[PDB]
Amino acid sequence: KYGENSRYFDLQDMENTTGSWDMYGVDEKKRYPDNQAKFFTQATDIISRRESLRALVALSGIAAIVTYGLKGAKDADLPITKGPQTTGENGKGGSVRSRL
Amino acid sequence: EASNKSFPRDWVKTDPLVPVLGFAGWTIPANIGVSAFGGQSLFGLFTQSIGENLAHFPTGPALDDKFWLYLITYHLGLFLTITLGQIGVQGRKQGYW
Amino acid sequence: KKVKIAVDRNPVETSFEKWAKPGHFSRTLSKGPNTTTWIWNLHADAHDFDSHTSDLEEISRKVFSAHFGQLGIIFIWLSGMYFHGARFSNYEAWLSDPTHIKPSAQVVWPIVGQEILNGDVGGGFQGIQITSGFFQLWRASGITSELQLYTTAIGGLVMAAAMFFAGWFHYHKAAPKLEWFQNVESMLNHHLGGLLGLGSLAWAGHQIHVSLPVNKLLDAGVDPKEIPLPHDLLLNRAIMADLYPSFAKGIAPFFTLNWSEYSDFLTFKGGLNPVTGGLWLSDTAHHHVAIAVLFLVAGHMYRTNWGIGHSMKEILEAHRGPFTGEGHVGLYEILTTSWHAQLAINLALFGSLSIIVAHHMYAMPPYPYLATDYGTQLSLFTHHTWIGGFCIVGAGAHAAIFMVRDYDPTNNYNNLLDRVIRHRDAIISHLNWVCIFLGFHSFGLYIHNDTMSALGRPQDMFSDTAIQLQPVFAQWIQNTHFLAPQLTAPNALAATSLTWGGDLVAVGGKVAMMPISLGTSDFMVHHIHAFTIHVTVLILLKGVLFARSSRLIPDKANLGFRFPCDGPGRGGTCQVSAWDHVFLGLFWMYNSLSIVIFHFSWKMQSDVWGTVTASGVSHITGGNFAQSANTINGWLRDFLWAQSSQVIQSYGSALSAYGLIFLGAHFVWAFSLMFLFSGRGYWQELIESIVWAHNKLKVAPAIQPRALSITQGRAVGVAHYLLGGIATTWSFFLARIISVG
Amino acid sequence: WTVPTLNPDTPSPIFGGSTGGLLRKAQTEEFYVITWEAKKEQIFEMPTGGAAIMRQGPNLLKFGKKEQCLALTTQLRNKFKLTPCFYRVFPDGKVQYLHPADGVYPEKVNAGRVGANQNMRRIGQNVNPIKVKFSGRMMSPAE
Amino acid sequence: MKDFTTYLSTAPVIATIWFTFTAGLLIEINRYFPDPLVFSF
Amino acid sequence: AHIVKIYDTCIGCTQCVRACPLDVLEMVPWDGCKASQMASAPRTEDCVGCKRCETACPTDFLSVRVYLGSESTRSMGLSY
Amino acid sequence: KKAQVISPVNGDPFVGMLETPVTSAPIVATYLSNLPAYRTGVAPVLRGVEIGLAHGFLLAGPFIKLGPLRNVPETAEIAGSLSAAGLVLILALCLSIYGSAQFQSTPSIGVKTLSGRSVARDPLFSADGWSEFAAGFLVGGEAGVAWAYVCTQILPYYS
Ligand code: CLA
Ligand code: CLA
Ligand code: CLA
Ligand code: CLA
Ligand code: CLA
Ligand code: CLA
Ligand SMILES: CC1=C(C/C=C(\C)CCC[C@H](C)CCC[C@H](C)CCCC(C)C)C(=O)c2ccccc2C1=O
Ligand code: SF4
Ligand code: SF4
Repeated sequence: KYGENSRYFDLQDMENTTGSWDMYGVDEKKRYPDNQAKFFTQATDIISRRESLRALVALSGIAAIVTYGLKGAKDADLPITKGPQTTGENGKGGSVRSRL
Repeated sequence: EASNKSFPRDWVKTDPLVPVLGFAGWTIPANIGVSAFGGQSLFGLFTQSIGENLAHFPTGPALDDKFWLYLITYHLGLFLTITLGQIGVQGRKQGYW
Repeated sequence: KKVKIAVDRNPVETSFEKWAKPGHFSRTLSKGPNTTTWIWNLHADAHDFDSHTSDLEEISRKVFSAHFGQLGIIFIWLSGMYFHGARFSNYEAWLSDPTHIKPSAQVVWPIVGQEILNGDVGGGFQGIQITSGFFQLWRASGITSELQLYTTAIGGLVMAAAMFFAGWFHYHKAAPKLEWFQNVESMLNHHLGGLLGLGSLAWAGHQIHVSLPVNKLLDAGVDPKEIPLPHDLLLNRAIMADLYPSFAKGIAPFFTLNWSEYSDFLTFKGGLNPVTGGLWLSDTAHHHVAIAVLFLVAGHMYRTNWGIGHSMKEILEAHRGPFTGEGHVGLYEILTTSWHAQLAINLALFGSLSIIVAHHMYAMPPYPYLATDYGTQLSLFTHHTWIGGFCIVGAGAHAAIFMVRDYDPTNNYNNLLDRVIRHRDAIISHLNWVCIFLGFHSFGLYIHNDTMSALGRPQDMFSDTAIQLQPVFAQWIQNTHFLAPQLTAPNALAATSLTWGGDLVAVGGKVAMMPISLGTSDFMVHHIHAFTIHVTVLILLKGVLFARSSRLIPDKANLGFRFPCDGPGRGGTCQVSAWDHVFLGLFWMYNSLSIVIFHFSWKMQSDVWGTVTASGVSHITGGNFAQSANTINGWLRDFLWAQSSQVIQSYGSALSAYGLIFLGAHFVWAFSLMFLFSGRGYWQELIESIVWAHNKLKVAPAIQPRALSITQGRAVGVAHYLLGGIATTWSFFLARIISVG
Repeated sequence: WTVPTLNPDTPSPIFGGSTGGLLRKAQTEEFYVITWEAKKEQIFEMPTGGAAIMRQGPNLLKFGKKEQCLALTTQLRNKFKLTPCFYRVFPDGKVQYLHPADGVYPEKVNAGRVGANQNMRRIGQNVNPIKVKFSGRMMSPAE
Repeated sequence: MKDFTTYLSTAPVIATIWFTFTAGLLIEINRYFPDPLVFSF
Repeated sequence: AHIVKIYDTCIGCTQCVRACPLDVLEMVPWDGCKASQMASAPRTEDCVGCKRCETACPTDFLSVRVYLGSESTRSMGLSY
Repeated sequence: KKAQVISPVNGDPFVGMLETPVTSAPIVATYLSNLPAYRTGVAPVLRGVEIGLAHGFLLAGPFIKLGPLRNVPETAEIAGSLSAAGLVLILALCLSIYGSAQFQSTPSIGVKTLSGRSVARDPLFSADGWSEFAAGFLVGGEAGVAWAYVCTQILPYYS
């Protein structure tokens, strides 16, 4: 067969030959509480598809970034929202010619 | 390697005498008074450093504490003793000489 | 008996017959040239002795005599430096005033206006201010006269002629057999007892009898003309017993083991001499006595002809683990069979040693008035750092050459080398990941600081003020070595260096050495150092482990060590060879050590070097390294643009040649890019369109003009790149530090 | 001569394990198997890395690339003077014989193998690329 | 010494000799006629 | 797959086949330029494009000619 | 000189993984097998929820203690939690497009488990399985970021 006498190639066992192994994967079904599994299977039902999750991402992200520009960058008190709060570098156009 | 077809689970040959004897062979000699310590010992000063640093428990030791020196030397010798003890035990048990 | 002299009488006849026939050493080039590539191959294969023949005996003889020639050349160079310090120097003037007079030992002839290079160095002299530190070395030897330099030069020329006679002898007249070279036990026993043990013992004797009294009197203000000559300190014991009363006891305290009586000239002072700014010569004398004893007992370790001792084969063969298979078996055969395996290890450790030297010569300046010659100190760090990096790259090279040529898989079955080649993918993958991790977390820190300070957010930088990454481990080690004489080295009067902390030693107003603080900038640059080192290691080690085979090319060993590519196939296989990995490791060695020496220069000019005139240490750049070197714009502005003011304004002054070699080095570096960016096939067609014009005018040569090889193009490019970059840095460094330091 | 069937009962050389072996290409696309009958136990050089000990008699060895198999083929043919023959194995179990596709090695004639991809003109008698323009795909004048 | 003089006839030795001679000639010209910018004499 | 074409200047020296690391080329008898052998490229699906073959061809320029074409796993030397 | 530790993977010296203590020590293999990534029998949505909770709770810390608003007292945790929410959303989009890209071929080769018993293929490595895995990842990541904010709000020794 495969595992004995150093016969490392068998046509009837191509998984052991090629190396298609699960080094750490176990197939046990008893992990999570069924109340918790029900909760988190139901909480993801509306997004368990590709296009629907991409729709949620698009909606939530467009909304988050738009409201970031509208209120969030102000609530974060970003300097770009406050403005210069001074005259600025207006009159110092150059060391020689102090342009506006 | 015609042998070793399963990666044995006892890859380290554990004899519980080894850690005990390494702790004993390093720490008991680590409690011998030398005049460089002022009549005290490395391990005694180490336990004293841990006692002083346990007083202000949340904050950690300083940089000029002299606790780190004792810790690092004690653990250097300790890890070397335990390592060589495991090596010697599994060299006497196995071949290698 | 086993270990003995074994030579052949008159193996090779001494004649110029093979001088008239170039390419004689190979079977391919001895037929003569037809293309110009022959002219390059004649030089590339000149010292490739292991391809001229297969027998290790003839290769070994060639190597031995070649080493003799290198030694003779080194002796010529040493004698030349001593001679230039004897005839063309201000040494006797510098000894009287070493804090004011600039060390110079190269006079320029006044031919085309280069008499401007004969600068006003001091002592009524006009020449080029040297930075090799020979004056400090000679003062530390106790020279005090140009005649002694003259006779040392003549002795060096005698010894050079002796070395060349020795090479001729040991090749042509009496050349040793292979079983003589293969006595590595004897070679190590002798190179440890007699070469490094007896050499250090003899140098200790000189340091006891010549350097210590002469320098003790030099430090006591005595004029070098009225100091007793060394032979007078040998014969007249009264002078020495006046200087050190333990010389009144003779050599009895040694044979009675009352060694503490010798505590006048064998000390453990530590720190620096306050009057010279260098290490105590009594400390160095005791040092060399000690390591001489140590090496002389280390040279009695291996077994040669009397059963006592060790067999290196037995140490190696009995060192094996459960993780490592058979262990070091077959390595004795590897290293007693391959010259390249030896050369790899030797170059690696020799270059790491040269960098050890660079780091240990500035923190512990061994020579009087070395630390206060900031040019000599900077040059001596930079030079040995560069030599070390080059040697390390060559170590990777010759490891690869071993793996290609001298590797035999029959000798190496499940030994350590086989087990490395078997999991080279793990090795190189983890090395790649750490190189990426370090590149990010070491350079993106600099980019983060650039972005923050450019955006006007200095509170978000990685600095000693905003987000501190303090190097707490190195700081703890500094404090552990500063407090060492109090607890962990009670017989030391001071620490080894003042860089650990404490008081500064300032000599002549200039700071010889002072504590070195480390902060966030030092953290970042040290991690940059480790990053670049790890990438160079990645390249060279990947060239070593994949020198025989890879998942791309499984037959790379048959292709060779030095080949350009297998083809454009497999998507493209250029620079798959183990030679091209060295070619790239050269670039990364340059990139690493440029930053190393930049870190050195800036840290020294900002936080160590300076003057104390009033109450206060005024450094050269004012300590900007702490706050300015968080950014790449910092190294631009305050190092590469600020410290370039001395090299680009050097025109019309004594340092103008430094500016010239600045510009010319910028030329050569960029010229390298003609060879690195391009490829042979363009130049061959350009060359043949030129050969058409030569044929038309009947001036086409018989030796057909070819473009350089691909490998040769890469070699020329890396050579010009390294030369130009290193010489640009050399000019910049020296022009800066001769002026401001 | 007839096409040999791959024997899976053939043992493998004594190898202690490497990291240069098979990847997911073996499980997904293809891999290769080289066989040879040895007269003795000789430590040869694996193209993946490291040295293995061939067994006295028949050997068998897996590789993820045909170039690996032919590298070992030339190594066993030139340094050991053997006559190996390798295949191409697909993950579904299909075996395809590859190297001595007619029985004899390709540098030797076999008196009956057909000449393929032979242009019966000189290399300078190829047409200009303007004549093979707009032939569908981008096509060399050698066609 | 026919072979020795053949060696001195090689390309690099002849180039060294010839360029040493040329450079020395130009150097001695520039010593005895310092700073020759134009053809005035 | 790359395109390997072999022209009638082949003198049949077998060097292109001995150099080929992928067993793409073979020597066919007399059904080519002349008698006394000839080369051929029947297994170009395995050609990577290394041009060892035309590196070893001794004729004027190269009787064997590799024209780099579309790439694949077999034509990119991938073990993955 | 016996008792060699390093072995080839599953005894096969030609596959190239070299079973090693870091790879296949009992405790290490036990820990890696117990991770929700390698629970090939449980639904991928729940393993995604668990993985996402972990990753959304850990990656709030950096944005909190090192973000641009790290120094304003109360705005820091809010800002870092919103940043971690955005990053979790980005990662969920990444997972969705990865499920679109990868799972189209259904490779026919089987899977064993280093002991011979031919286990089934993980339903996670299917288009629907990865869709529900990314759904669980989004839900669990946003919940974990929210709870990281909560733990900054309620934990006693939160400095
Ligand atoms: C390619 C551009 C270029 C040009 C046009 C020049 C031109 C000149 N340079 Mg500049 N120079 C250049 C590049 C150039 N240089 C470079 C790249 C460098 C850096 C290395 C320099 C560095 C440099 C310096 C440092 C100096 C010059 C000098 C000179 C002058 C030399 C005049 C001389 O030697 O009289 C020679 C006059 C002759 C008549 C000799 C002609 C040659 C032969 C011998 C004539 C044949 C006669 C006879 C038949 C021979 C007998 C045969 C024999 C075998 C017996 C001249 C203005 C010098 C100067 O003062 O400049 C103003 C000077 O000091 N140059
Ligand atoms: C004058 C005396 C003499 C003579 C006639 C010979 C004759 C011979 N030797 Mg021997 N040899 C001699 C001295 C001599 N040797 C010495 C002193 C050494 C010790 C270094 C050797 C070491 C030696 C070895 C190891 C080998 C020979 C070989 C040979 C043969 C050819 C060498 C050749 O091609 O020379 C022409 C070569 C040169 C002129 C090169 C000289 C290189 C010198 C030493 C260093 C110069 C470096 C220079 C400073 C760099 C400047 C850089 C520049 C850019 C400015 C021939 C039988 C070879 C042999 O037998 O192979 C069959 C061989 O392998 N010789
Ligand atoms: C006490 C004995 C002794 C000493 C001092 C040395 C010293 C040396 N050996 Mg070693 N060697 C020895 C024993 C010794 N060897 C034995 C027993 C063997 C046989 C196994 C070898 C085999 C050996 C090889 C194979 C090679 C050396 C090399 C070297 C030189 C390395 C260059 C260096 O470090 O620069 C330091 C330079 C000096 C200290 C300069 C002074 C050199 C003095 C004059 C010679 C040393 C004494 C000499 C060995 C005894 C013979 C004297 C002579 C008059 C007969 C160095 C001079 C290498 C070398 O450079 O080749 C030339 C080299 O390739 N040796
Ligand atoms: C290799 C290292 C070295 C050397 C060469 C010397 C050499 C010397 N030391 Mg120093 N010394 C050294 C290391 C060295 N020392 C170290 C490391 C220490 C620290 C422990 C000292 C500490 C020290 C002290 C404290 C003193 C010396 C003294 C001396 C001198 C007396 C030698 C003596 O009595 O020994 C005896 C040696 C011999 C008997 C050997 C003599 C061999 C002769 C030359 C044989 C040759 C004859 C020949 C075969 C035939 C003749 C040829 C021809 C005329 C026909 C001598 C100059 C003393 C001195 O004079 O102070 C200045 C002294 O007081 N030394
Ligand atoms: C102890 C030191 C040492 C020794 C003995 C050797 C010995 C050898 N090396 Mg190794 N090597 C070393 C250090 C050393 N190397 C270092 C430091 C590096 C990194 C640069 C390398 C990198 C290296 C590579 C990459 C290769 C070798 C090769 C070789 C072999 C032939 C070298 C040859 O023929 O060149 C003859 C000499 C030359 C061609 C001259 C080189 C010209 C230099 C670059 C000019 C620039 C130098 C100059 C100082 C700058 C000023 C220029 C000025 C003139 C204008 C030989 C066994 C080759 C080999 O074995 O492959 C088969 C090979 O491919 N070496
Ligand atoms: C400035 C020029 C430059 C740069 C940036 C790099 C960068 C790199 N080289 Mg290359 N290299 C260069 C010049 C350069 N090289 C030259 C001139 C040579 C000589 C031939 C080489 C030769 C060479 C070799 C031989 C090797 C490398 C390797 C590496 C990598 C190691 C560092 C790393 O991964 O850190 C992480 C990346 C960086 C530090 C690059 C800067 C990125 C910063 C941090 C910002 C990131 C931006 C961020 C993602 C935002 C994106 C914005 C969005 C709009 C896209 C990296 C990709 C090694 C490698 O690939 O193995 C690890 C390797 O083996 N290089
Ligand atoms: C410029 C260049 C060339 C062309 C360089 C030519 C071929 C040679 C350069 C000069 C040679 C050395 C001629 C110099 C003169 C001769 C030494 C003969 C002396 C004659 C008198 C000048 C004394 C390449 O062949 C090449 C190949 C691969 C990668 C990059 C490049 C590349 O960048
Ligand atoms: S390119 Fe390489 S693989 Fe293709 S036919 Fe030519 S030699 Fe063979
Ligand atoms: S190498 Fe060239 S000439 Fe020789 S057989 Fe091949 S194609 Fe023909």
